[PDB]
Amino acid sequence: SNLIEVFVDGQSVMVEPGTTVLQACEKVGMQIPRFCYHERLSVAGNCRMCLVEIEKAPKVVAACAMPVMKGWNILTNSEKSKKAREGVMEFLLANHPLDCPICDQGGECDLQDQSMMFGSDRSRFLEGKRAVEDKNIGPLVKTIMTRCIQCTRCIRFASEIAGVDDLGTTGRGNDMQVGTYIEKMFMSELSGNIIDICPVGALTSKPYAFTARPWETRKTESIDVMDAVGSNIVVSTRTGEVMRILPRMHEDINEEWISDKTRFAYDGLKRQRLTQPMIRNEKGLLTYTTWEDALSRVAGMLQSFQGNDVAAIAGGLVDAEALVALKDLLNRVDSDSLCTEEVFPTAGAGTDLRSNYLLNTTIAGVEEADVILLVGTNPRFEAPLFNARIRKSWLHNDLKVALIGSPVDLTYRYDHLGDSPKILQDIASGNHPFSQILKEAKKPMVVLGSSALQRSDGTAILAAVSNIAQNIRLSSGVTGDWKVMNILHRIASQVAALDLGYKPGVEAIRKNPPKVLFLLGADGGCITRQDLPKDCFIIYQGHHGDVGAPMADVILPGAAYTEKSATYVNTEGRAQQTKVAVTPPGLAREDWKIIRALSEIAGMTLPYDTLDQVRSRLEEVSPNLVRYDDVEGANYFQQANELSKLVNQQLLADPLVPPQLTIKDFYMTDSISRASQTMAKCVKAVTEGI
Amino acid sequence: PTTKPPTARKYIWTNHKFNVSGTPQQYVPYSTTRKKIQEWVPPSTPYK
Amino acid sequence: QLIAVDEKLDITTLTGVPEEHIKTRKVRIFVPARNNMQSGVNNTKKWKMEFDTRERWENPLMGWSSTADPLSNLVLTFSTKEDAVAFAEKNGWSFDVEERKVPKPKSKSYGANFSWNKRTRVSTK
Amino acid sequence: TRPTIRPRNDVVHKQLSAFGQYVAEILPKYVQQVQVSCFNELEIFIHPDGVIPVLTFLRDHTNAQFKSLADLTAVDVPTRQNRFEIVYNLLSLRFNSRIRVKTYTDELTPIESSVTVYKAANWYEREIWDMFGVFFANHPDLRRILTDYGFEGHPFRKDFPLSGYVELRYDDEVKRVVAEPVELAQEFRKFDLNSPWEAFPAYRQPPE
Amino acid sequence: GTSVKPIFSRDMNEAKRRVRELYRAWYREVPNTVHLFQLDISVKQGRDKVREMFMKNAHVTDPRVVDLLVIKGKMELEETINVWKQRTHIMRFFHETEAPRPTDFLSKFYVGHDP
Amino acid sequence: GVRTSPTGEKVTHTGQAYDDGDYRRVRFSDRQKEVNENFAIDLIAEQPVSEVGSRVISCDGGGGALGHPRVYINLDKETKTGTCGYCGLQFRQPHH
Amino acid sequence: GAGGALFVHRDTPENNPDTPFDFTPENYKRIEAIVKNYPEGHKAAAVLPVLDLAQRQNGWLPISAMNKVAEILQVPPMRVYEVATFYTMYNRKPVGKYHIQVCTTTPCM
Amino acid sequence: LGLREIRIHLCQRSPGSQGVRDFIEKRYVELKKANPDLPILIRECSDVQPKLWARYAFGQEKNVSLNNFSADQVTRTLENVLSGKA
Ligand code: SF4
Ligand code: SF4
Ligand code: FES
Ligand code: FES
Ligand SMILES: [Mg+2]
Ligand SMILES: [Zn+2]
Repeated sequence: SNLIEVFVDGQSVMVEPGTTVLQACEKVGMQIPRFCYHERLSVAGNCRMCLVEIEKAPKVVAACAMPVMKGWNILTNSEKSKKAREGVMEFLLANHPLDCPICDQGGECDLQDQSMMFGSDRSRFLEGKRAVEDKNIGPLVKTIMTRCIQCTRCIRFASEIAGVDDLGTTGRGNDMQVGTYIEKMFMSELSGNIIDICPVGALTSKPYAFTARPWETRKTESIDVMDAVGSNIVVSTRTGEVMRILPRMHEDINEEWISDKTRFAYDGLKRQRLTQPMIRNEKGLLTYTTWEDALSRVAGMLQSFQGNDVAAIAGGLVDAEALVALKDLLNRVDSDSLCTEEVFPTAGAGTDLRSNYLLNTTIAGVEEADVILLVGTNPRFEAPLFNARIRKSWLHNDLKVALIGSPVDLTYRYDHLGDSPKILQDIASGNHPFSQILKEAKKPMVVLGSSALQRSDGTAILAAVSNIAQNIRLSSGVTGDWKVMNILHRIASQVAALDLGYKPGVEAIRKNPPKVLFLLGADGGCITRQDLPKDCFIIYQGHHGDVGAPMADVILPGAAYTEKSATYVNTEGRAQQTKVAVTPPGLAREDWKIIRALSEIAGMTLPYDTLDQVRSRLEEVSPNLVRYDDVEGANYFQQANELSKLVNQQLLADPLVPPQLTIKDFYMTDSISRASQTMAKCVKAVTEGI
Repeated sequence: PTTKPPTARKYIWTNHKFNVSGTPQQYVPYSTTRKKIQEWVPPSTPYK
Repeated sequence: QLIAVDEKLDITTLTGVPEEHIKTRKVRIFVPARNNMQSGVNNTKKWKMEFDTRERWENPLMGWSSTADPLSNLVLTFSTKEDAVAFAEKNGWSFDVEERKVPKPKSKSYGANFSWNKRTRVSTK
Repeated sequence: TRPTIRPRNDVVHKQLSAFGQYVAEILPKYVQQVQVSCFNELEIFIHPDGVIPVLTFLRDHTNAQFKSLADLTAVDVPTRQNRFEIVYNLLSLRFNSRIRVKTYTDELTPIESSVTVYKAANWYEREIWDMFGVFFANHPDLRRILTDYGFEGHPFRKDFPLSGYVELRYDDEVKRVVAEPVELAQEFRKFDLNSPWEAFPAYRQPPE
Repeated sequence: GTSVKPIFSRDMNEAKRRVRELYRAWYREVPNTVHLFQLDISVKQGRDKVREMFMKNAHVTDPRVVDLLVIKGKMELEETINVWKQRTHIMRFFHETEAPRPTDFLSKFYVGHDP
Repeated sequence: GVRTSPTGEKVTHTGQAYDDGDYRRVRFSDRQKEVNENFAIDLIAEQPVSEVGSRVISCDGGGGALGHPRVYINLDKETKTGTCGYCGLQFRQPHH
Repeated sequence: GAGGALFVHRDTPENNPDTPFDFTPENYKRIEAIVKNYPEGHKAAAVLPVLDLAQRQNGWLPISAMNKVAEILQVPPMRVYEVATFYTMYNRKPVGKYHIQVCTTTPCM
Repeated sequence: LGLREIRIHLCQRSPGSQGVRDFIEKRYVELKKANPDLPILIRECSDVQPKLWARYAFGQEKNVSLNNFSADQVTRTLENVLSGKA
């Protein structure tokens, strides 16, 4: 067709027009050495390490920028290419400091590896070296500027991916330097990624400094639970301890980036940890005890009370296995008061249709839209990688963005329609010009954040947004698989809980105050002892001492997300499973194992004994929870719209306000991050200039 | 050493010790690192 | 001379592995992710089989890292996922397979950095 | 290219190539492949059924005369359907040459014992059986040679763990040496050394 | 089909015959083993252990695997008869210094994290 | 910079001392606890800062090939001093 | 030899973001005239002249002048910092009333 | 003793779920109108088989195959479980 034939080392290949020499060499499986080229950043061409010889051409070309020409014959291993690489490595190493034993990049250095592979083995440089002063760009990214090779990757990432123009180059020639020119903190929810993309030890992790070397680390591929995006990560450990968190490439979800909370809150896993079962002594103080005693006390209280009296609240970091185990245990005592801390409207379709509470378009889809409307949510802090995808579409696909809410800074320009929820109705009726804008859009997308749903008028807000979606659908028809309707979540455990039949919100607890309460990692402070009768038996299960721990009668130490193989469902409805990096500390155990042992002690033994059996039970309840990369779903928007049209709950004259108003709020949100000293440093840095 | 004395440093031992094995001055190995996981401290006040 | 055996291959009783490390183990068959600290892709070419992580504790003397898991270090390299699956099946290990993830082809264009009316134009260089 | 690079020998390369062609022409029933390595070593890849004929020819032929078996061993490659690669190294004193013969097998398929052709193989085949679990048919006395009495499994196999499954200690209650499941005070620390950048372009594999 | 080459037996009947022969030989050897090694077990215990080791592999349906199992059992018998083995090797079958590891869910949950 | 814990045990340069309820202290009863008395952090804190009349200085730890790899230290910041990342020596330009 | 001038900025009581700088009304008329030459949507192209204009009114370029140019042209301040540190005719420190520049290149030497 | 929840698992594009799909296309809406407090969960399922699940008091469950059922058969089965029968 439009393919052209080119040759890499005399071997034919077909490439699309405009393909660079580097990509053509990659088609046959050859990797051209690089320092400044990154396939997710704009092409720079500055390093000059990618220079290659084209047959019958006297001048070497830059493979990362030059488009292949039909009939060209690249020669990646000719004498000219090798001498070019040797000369460029020589110029790169001329002023580089002899820092490898003290550099954190030591065994992970692209400069070191490409020096070993493509450069010479000697120096003929006999002059003094240049040295530059260090920059301070905050508490997360350590800066040692002498090591900089002037690739400019940090500048391109900050400008294009992060949306900030704080980094740059001052001066010129040999003295040219990368920095901010003023005392400025490069603070953003995606900042830590400049450590990954920097090929040298110029930009390093400050929390990670000096602790480990790459060859000793063990790599566990896992998933993040700090939000509802479900970013793929690698947990690096050494001798039973978590060293750091790295991104793992997933094209569909997080690409090769992760947010700063995903990257830097792991140290909170080492603080305020519940390690042994605890009970209240005669004086009403929490004291350590054995597993048997605590389980017997809980089982006694469970046997006495049945049905409505027994209740459970699930927190933000709970997995599907524990959720289904708790659901079965409370069902055996005829209880249906199984709730979450995050409210989703139960009116109409509610949880009956999955399509109703999921981001139907998906993260990948944003790249195929041209108009997006965001209602009552801050995409940047509730889902930083989702906001990164939105900015990528805004930059490369000219995506038009409009927002209804407080004018938060999203790092890209959008249309602020206001903050009054009544505007939604105005859009639904058709009196707003944005109604015409959505009417003519080929791939319109409407996104409603779950945070907006938390307020009392949320059922009304969802009805109005569904009305907007219905108007778009009836005017333009259905193009096929587009799924205009979307719900943006912020809690990792919410989608699986809804998939399991859990009732969203804590309303049923207030309606029917229970005598036995199961706090399963619930630290939101929603239900206190003022909302419960006296002599209420509160059981807390989790890994951190937070809001939910010091108000309990029995404390059961559970495992964090890094210490179990557990299932999480993201905003898209995709199901992923974590892997054990380290075992739980002290006497802590796996959460579903705690629930199963407690069921056995109380006489109503649960049918499952292993993890495969509990995942079979999970499949029995909701079969989509065992498909570990599938995101395909059926659209039931018409039924949900019909069911939503029934009630007509009134809106409020209250401006929509996101909980994460500013950057400081982004850091400490859950119990793991609240226990992190790095997040405390970040909060202190964004509140105090210094 | 009388005609070629060693270089003087202030951290070099001024008093040589012999093999002190099998003696209350013997070396006993131990871990030199600090505690890794800190446990939650329950509050000292009653909850009701 | 050929005898036409009809059954699935099974060598567990000959390997000498204790039954605990045959039935309660889960292997992972996967192509390892590229280390995000580097751009080389040479460590993402072959399939790997590795066992589930077991308990590690602290040695009372010296505080070293102690284990009781004999398979905590074993990593196997395979050309294709089918070979890894066949090995795990004939050795009697429960396995989880993950499809290979490749980076998608991206359309690069240097001239886009200087767009006349597009958003792609670079503010710096 | 002079001082630090190993010099070549094209005469020996030609002689070994011609002799490999000779061997392949004489025994087409078994010879599957013939190779001459860059440092002048000749290898002949055969079918297992031809272990005894080939070696016998290579020992008795007037133009061969490889009367000495220098070594015999196995290599474990788990990705191959036939796991084990059997390697015979032969030396000819009359012609001052060396040859390598390679064949393959799996866990359940015996190889013909070559004690009749070479007396030296006895302990080599016992060692291969002990370390890899490859049975040799018609062996005069096949049993473990290197491992402990009653030791289960084969240590040289890739799947077998480096420290094994059991350890030994003296127990005073039973007044004897006992075998127990291995526990390690310090776990062996696995290092990941492989560089993410390719070292040798000449060996690059097609991108599949 | 499946194109396999045998070791000794062509079907499960010959393999079972060889298994029975090896079982007879072990059964005859047990009293001599108890006498020579000065073991504190009874002959009944030794024959029970022989039966238990044979029944560990009762599920095998491949004649080649059975042939290899008989070869290994014959290797062990030859080893025992010639006294290559010591009393520690014979007693390793009984695991006399190994504390019983529980199999029910609750005890496993109490002791640690391993299933 | 030695100092004892409330239990009478010497605290090492690392800062590790067994806690009051830690049984492991029993390993020192009838024996001693090995503690090195020359704290490096204190000894390097006594060295005088070297004043040099150039923006960029070089350090190799002394002794030429017997020291550390040679590194170059920038001395443009006047609010602090340039510190060697190998030896810990400090350098500054003549200020005020 | 070496440049001598530093390419970082440290605040001083005489050069900080709160140092008073503002264009004269005549300079604002000149800024409007300068801006008009370039195509609409490409207003930044005026960074080079307008910055120079600031230096022609003040004598040098305090950090507040760079901030004012960045705010007037709606360009990120780091871009103006890049322009100011790249070009050698921009004075990021005060100079004398008369700036003597003697050529010492080879034909002139 | 009483109904607590219903679960319907239907394959997205298998022929044997086709009739069940029609049910959800037409007859699910009014069935939810009649039962505002009964949780009915519609979930996707593996190439295996379509199914319906009924939960009772104290966690008692049993399932009914809906393979090749037409929409009328589906709603008949649903009204049979919804009533005091079977
Ligand atoms: S960045 Fe690489 S080459 Fe430079 S000092 Fe660090 S390890 Fe060495
Ligand atoms: S700090 Fe790192 S990413 Fe930024 S320009 Fe220097 S080498 Fe490139
Ligand atoms: S990778 Fe092409 S010039 Fe840097
Ligand atoms: S003006 Fe002096 S060299 Fe040109
Ligand atoms: Mg870096
Ligand atoms: Zn030094």
